[PDB]
Amino acid sequence: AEPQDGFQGTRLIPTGADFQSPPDPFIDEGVDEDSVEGRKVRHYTVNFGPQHPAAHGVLRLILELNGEEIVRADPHVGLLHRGTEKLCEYKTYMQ
Amino acid sequence: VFIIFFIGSVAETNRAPFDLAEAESELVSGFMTEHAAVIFVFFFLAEYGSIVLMCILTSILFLGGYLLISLLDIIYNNLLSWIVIGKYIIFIFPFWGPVFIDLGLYEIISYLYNAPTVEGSFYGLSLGVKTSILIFVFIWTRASFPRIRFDQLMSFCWTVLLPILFALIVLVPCILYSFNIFPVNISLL
Ligand SMILES: CCCCCCCCCCCCO[C@@H]1O[C@H](CO)[C@@H](O[C@H]2O[C@H](CO)[C@@H](O)[C@H](O)[C@H]2O)[C@H](O)[C@H]1O
Repeated sequence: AEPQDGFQGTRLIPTGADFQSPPDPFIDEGVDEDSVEGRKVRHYTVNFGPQHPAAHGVLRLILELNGEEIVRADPHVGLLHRGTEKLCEYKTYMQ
Repeated sequence: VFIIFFIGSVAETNRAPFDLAEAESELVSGFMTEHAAVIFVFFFLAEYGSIVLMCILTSILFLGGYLLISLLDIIYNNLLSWIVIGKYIIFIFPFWGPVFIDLGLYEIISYLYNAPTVEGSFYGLSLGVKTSILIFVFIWTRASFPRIRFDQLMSFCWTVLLPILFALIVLVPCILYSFNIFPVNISLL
């Protein structure tokens, strides 16, 4: 009886991590010490954009770099979100 | 060796298609900081003057320098009917008896050819025509190719070009010894 049964938290929503299943062990394809292997490396972030061409006008993608290579790429969009899908509800179809 | 030098001379000037390293600065500037080559014409006159200078030196070394291929040698070989009357007949199939004016033209033309101003002029128009042709080939190169990544230009220099050059450093003096063609290193010429 949502939302009433959810007031006391008597039910938990079955997340995808509940239905995770171990891979089959048989046909499955592919620590701390004085060595420098255990050593960690710092990464630095880089703010890419806006580039000169018109199409990529509002791209603010933040990259994490290990040296030269990209570790993780996080695009921040919304810089040209103008609310089209809402304004369309207050207009006729032709409008 | 000339082609390697010209390609090396574009990469040395930081010119496109070898400019991707300095190109990527404008793409990561961000929303807080900016460049410094802004109001300065210095690093632009330093850049254009290094391109012109890499064109003159490229001409000094591989093209003639200021050497014009002189046609006055060709006319000597072809012409054989020297005439003291000023006719200047030529022993050629399209030849005839010219009417060049001894009093008006030949006396004047001969003097102007030996002038210190005229001969210097042609020596510099030759070097200028040759530098300009190479200035064209730099501009044509920038308009013809995309950019090369920094690792790829580094591979070009270190694993293609320099190996070939060191191979030619062995071979060239070996041939100059084999054909008795080592020049004298005293002041001649
Ligand atoms: C091997 C024999 C060589 C004989 C000739 C040697 C000439 C040396 C002249 C050096 C003069 C400065 O050299 C020149 O400097 C300018 C400014 O820093 C650089 O130019 C730099 O700034 C300009 C903007 O102002 C950019 O467009 C350019 O992409 C960038 O690299 C050139 O890349 C460099 O070639």
